[PDB]
Amino acid sequence: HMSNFTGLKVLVMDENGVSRMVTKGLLVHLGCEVTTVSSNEECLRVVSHEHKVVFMDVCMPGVENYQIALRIHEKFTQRHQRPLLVALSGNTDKSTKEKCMSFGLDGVLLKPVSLDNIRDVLSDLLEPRVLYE
Amino acid sequence: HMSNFTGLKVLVMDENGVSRMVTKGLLVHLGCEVTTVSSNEECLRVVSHEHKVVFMDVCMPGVENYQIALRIHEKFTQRHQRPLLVALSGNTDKSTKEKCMSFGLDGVLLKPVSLDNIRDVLSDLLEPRVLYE
Repeated sequence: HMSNFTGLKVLVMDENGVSRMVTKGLLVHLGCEVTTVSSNEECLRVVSHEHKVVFMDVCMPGVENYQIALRIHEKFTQRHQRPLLVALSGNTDKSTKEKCMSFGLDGVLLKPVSLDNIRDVLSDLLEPRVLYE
Repeated sequence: HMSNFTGLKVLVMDENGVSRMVTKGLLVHLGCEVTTVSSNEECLRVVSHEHKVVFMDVCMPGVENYQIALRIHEKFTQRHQRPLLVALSGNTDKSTKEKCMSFGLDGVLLKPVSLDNIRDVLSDLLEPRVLYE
């Protein structure tokens, strides 16, 4: 497991201030350097290689909120690695999972979020994995 | 599942001709465009963004054969994505797994190899994955 991400450069994209604020607060308690944005256009100019992870809100109906992740893949396709994309939603049913895959999200968090679901995901995403067989 | 990788740009690095030859043959039957090399120095100059996957042999004792994967991570750290690294070994016990992780290998194949273990790995590596929670 992995309990703290002290120094983790992460970005939060959420149109809602409270949600954005809460999310930043949790990440800060875990030791993250959190940059926040509240619009897609803003997310695209701010997101840099500095950011190891981008948590984005996807609670709008359909895939309106997933487009930004595609736009984000386009951008880093400059020298540095594209950041890991994590979606923030009210569900994780097939609906959501399907969308994240086709749209490039690497992980998904169920809302409201807690240190608990945040650690697990950041741990999985950040920790070494090898597909044996 | 995923049965054919027609058009898959892959590279094979193996000092042994037969092993290198066999591996290329299997990948060609699956539809891959296989480039092969037989030395580390050679692997480093040939490996390009063209290559979506690099299968490398790691049967030397210790981690002598894993170094090339580190050297490969260094290189793409230019614009294009680093290729997925797959190790070819005679075992998959903890010994191997530990090494692949610390050295950046994304997957590992047990030798001798077969279309079977090749498909599974390429499928997992290549197919969309999302860490929900």
